[PDB]
Amino acid sequence: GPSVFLFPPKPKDTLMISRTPEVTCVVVDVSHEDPEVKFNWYVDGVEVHNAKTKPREEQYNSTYRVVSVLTVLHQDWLNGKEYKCKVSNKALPAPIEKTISKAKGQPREPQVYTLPPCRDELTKNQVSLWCLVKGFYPSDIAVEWESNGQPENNYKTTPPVLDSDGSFFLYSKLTVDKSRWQQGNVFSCSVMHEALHNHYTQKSLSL
Amino acid sequence: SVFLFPPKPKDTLMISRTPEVTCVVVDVSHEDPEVKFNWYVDGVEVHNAKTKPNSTYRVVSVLTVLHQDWLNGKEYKCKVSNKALPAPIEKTISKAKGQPREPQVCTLPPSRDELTKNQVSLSCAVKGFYPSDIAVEWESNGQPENNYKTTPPVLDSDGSFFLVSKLTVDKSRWQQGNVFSCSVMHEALHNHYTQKSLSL
Ligand SMILES: *[C@@H]1O[C@H](CO[C@@H]2O[C@@H](C)[C@@H](O)[C@@H](O)[C@@H]2O)[C@@H](O[C@@H]2O[C@H](CO)[C@@H](O[C@@H]3O[C@H](CO[C@@H]4O[C@H](CO)[C@@H](O)[C@H](O)[C@@H]4O[C@@H]4O[C@H](CO)[C@@H](O[C@@H]5O[C@H](CO)[C@H](O)[C@H](O)[C@H]5O)[C@H](O)[C@H]4NC(C)=O)[C@@H](O)[C@H](O[C@@H]4O[C@H](CO)[C@@H](O)[C@H](O)[C@@H]4O[C@@H]4O[C@H](CO)[C@@H](O)[C@H](O)[C@H]4NC(C)=O)[C@@H]3O)[C@H](O)[C@H]2NC(C)=O)[C@H](O)[C@H]1NC(C)=O
Ligand SMILES: *[C@@H]1O[C@H](CO[C@@H]2O[C@@H](C)[C@@H](O)[C@@H](O)[C@@H]2O)[C@@H](O[C@@H]2O[C@H](CO)[C@@H](O[C@@H]3O[C@H](CO)[C@@H](O)[C@H](O[C@@H]4O[C@H](CO)[C@@H](O)[C@H](O)[C@@H]4O[C@@H]4O[C@H](CO)[C@@H](O)[C@H](O)[C@H]4NC(C)=O)[C@@H]3O)[C@H](O)[C@H]2NC(C)=O)[C@H](O)[C@H]1NC(C)=O
Repeated sequence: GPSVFLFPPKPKDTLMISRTPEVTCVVVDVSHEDPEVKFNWYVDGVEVHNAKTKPREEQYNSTYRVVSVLTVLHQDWLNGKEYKCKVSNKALPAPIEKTISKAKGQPREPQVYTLPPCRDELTKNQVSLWCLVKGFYPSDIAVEWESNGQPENNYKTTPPVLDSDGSFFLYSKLTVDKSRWQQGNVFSCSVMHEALHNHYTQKSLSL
Repeated sequence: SVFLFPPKPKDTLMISRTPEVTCVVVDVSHEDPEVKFNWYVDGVEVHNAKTKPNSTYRVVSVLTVLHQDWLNGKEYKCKVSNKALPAPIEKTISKAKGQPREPQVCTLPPSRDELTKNQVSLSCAVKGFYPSDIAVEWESNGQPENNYKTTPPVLDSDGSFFLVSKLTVDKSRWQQGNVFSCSVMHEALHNHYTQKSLSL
């Protein structure tokens, strides 16, 4: 019989006024004999009528996959509203219902710290600046680097990791030329997270 | 359905620990219950696989791999055959091919703003390694440490990897000049080991 899986919005999308956060309801193992899927969508129980449902798509394994997408207000998501996806299909004994919302824990401001390059990489002509971000919850977060107003380029970030007290931490690594460090420039680690004031905080470093 | 798994890094890098794959077969019919295995290494056949002790049973099977075989990325041909299948189904496993690259290892002391908190966060940067198979741990005065978590390896723009491991200690302790130690194990190293250490 069909199964249903229900995905939340991407963290970057929840956290950013210019993006489009969506929950996505995917149904799979839909047969040829009972191919029609019907979706109903609810926000904290009230039916909504403007998800965008995609036509069915046959998969290499000869089952249909049918997907339905609902855009969520930024503030709804963040205020714990719950999104239910109800799926019907003749091959099911009864409709299947899944519900999703932000993680339910008590929210927790992350702590941001910046870290100078290792004293021993101070020779090789590229160095590494490290941003430690920790104690945050939920794990949905967004980290960037920047120098004098401008957004940086070559940095990479670890996913959040579950810490032993139930909170999360990650690190972000940023590579610049030795000479750019040594010239006393200011680098800045930005963190966007629901529990910070104005959903944003920033820490900087140099020599 | 057929899936083929790798050994757990410390197993393959240590001359005495025992490294082991797994061909886990899922979704075997109470209709067609019989399942026959055929693992080859490099397409030549051996038989010394073991076979582990809701709606179905998902039937296991365990092999040991020569340390040298797996470090030389031997191709661990798995082959499962049921009557519910069209052909015989076949997974195929190795460590990642490519030039092995040695990790660079780096300890970092707490941030100065963190000094004002109640416990400190000692950090271990580990970068430039390939393949991603690795193993990190913390010890102080030659004694296992417990309070440490470690990020997964993250892929870097030159195809190499990195991670950081954060060990969390009592505030007072760091200040009593204690030498604390990060230990890393990886194939590309001399002795598949290296310590690096830091203190006040
Ligand atoms: C026939 O094919 C079908 C389609 O498969 C394709 O075709 C075949 C031929 C083959 O080629 C496949 O490779 C092809 O993929 C098969 O459907 C698949 O079925 C399985 C189940 O049988 C599904 O498995 C689940 O998958 C998710 C992981 O979700 C996916 O990641 C996978 C793996 O990377 C990826 O392939 C999928 O596409 C999903 O990716 C995510 O999709 C979403 C939405 O599209 C993306 O989010 C959206 O992104 C947009 C951008 O595009 C926007 O940003 C938007 O905002 C956003 O919403 C998302 O980014 C994308 N992510 C990634 C990384 O790609 C697992 O979560 C899921 O959970 C598991 O559930 C198990 C029970 O089944 C359980 O055992 C596990 O614990 C686990 O987790 C639990 O599950 C609970 C409920 O059961 C949860 O409530 C609970 O939280 C959790 N609990 C615990 C304790 O952990 C499960 O693993 C698979 O997704 C299907 N694939 C697709 C593509 O639909 C079909 O099976 C097959 N049929 C037959 C008979 O063979
Ligand atoms: C009920 O049984 C469940 C499993 O058996 C099932 O039996 C039937 C009911 C039937 O429906 C059948 O289809 C099922 O097989 C138990 O639930 C859980 O099963 C989990 C799988 O969802 C299993 O997770 C494993 O995680 C371990 C890690 O410790 C891995 O060994 C392993 O690998 C992965 O496979 C998943 C597929 O879900 C994939 O998403 C992962 O990323 C990873 O490999 C990936 O494989 C796919 C190949 O298609 C690729 O797309 C990816 O690239 C690849 N990923 C990467 C990073 O390379 C397992 O999945 C759990 O062990 C198990 N749950 C628990 C809680 O133990 C269930 O336990 C049982 N119920 C009860 C009540 O006991």
